[PDB]
Amino acid sequence: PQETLNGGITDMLTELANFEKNVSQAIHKYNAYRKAASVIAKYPHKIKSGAEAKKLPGVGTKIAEKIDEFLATGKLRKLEKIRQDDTSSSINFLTRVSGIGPSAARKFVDEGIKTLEDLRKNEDKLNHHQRIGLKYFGDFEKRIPREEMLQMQDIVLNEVKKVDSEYIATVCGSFRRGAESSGDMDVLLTHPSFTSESTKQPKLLHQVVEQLQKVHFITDTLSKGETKFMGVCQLPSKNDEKEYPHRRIDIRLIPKDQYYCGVLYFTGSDIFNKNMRAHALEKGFTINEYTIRPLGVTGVAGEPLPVDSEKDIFDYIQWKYREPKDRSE
DNA sequence: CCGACGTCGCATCAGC
DNA sequence: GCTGATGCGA
DNA sequence: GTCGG
Ligand code: NA
Ligand code: NA
Ligand code: NA
Ligand code: NA
Repeated sequence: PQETLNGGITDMLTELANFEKNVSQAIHKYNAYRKAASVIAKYPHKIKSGAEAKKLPGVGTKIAEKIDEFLATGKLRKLEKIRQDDTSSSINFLTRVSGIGPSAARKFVDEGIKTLEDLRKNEDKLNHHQRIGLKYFGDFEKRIPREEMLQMQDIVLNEVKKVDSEYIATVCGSFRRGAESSGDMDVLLTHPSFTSESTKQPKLLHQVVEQLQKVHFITDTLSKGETKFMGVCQLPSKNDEKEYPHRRIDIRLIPKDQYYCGVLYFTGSDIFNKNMRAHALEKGFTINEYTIRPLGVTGVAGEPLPVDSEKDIFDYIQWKYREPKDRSE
């Protein structure tokens, strides 16, 4: 449907969502509003009343009431008021900086730090992650065209294979499903020498991050441990041409025996994962991001089943293998 | 009425 | 110093 | 805020 159908309603619900999360610190209310906005965004009809909307799963009495108010006046008194509140609007805004959550944002606003400029003047009060979030505030809010993602992938697959031709790397997320743009790059990494019961050699991930920094693809590090890296990268600039914006990239090292459950999971979509998990249970299986296990007649999960491919997972549950392209739900 | 609402790796805080 | 809790992002 | 046991 077109954003013009119920875009006013969905934007309203989404704005309310942020304030719940970033200001009132009510994560479940944040998710209730998003769920409502999502179900409405998918509704192929221009909503005429709150009652009509209440029929959708996730829209209850209160949101129905807010929709009625929005339809009759074109606005919502509570949202209008919070939008004008200097304190709340500032807290909400600061959370847009990666590394600054509801707590840090509240803390900053409390002591008078309300804008990016203010943050700029108070470096010593920002942890490492927050400094990077500030530094690339704008770049991080830009999406990544599929063409750039392909170029990013070329570099990641090439450097990884260069470190050890036995590594197996897979760029997941919506990009793997074929999306035209991405918000970041999610790379799942594995190596035959690493299994659930094998040595976790604290350098399989390090060696890959290192090479990527060596060829100057990775430019900054937000966090990095033995199994997960979260950083920033940037495609090499075309000589005599505008430089590419910095991008967020995460790299996860996963045991080989859990690699494919990981790829399926991190490929999504979220709606698809929910359905697949459902089908799995009714078929006597429990599927999480790590493994797939058989459920006994009493409900006791047995040992994880061997998975050597995504298809293996689909087979266990008697489901035809579906391309990432068709995993929208 | 009233609890659930995905979980977990990493960085950093809070307490001992 | 070490252990557990919290913040944060995904 | 919404759902549901
Ligand atoms: Na409803
Ligand atoms: Na943030
Ligand atoms: Na944010
Ligand atoms: Na080799």
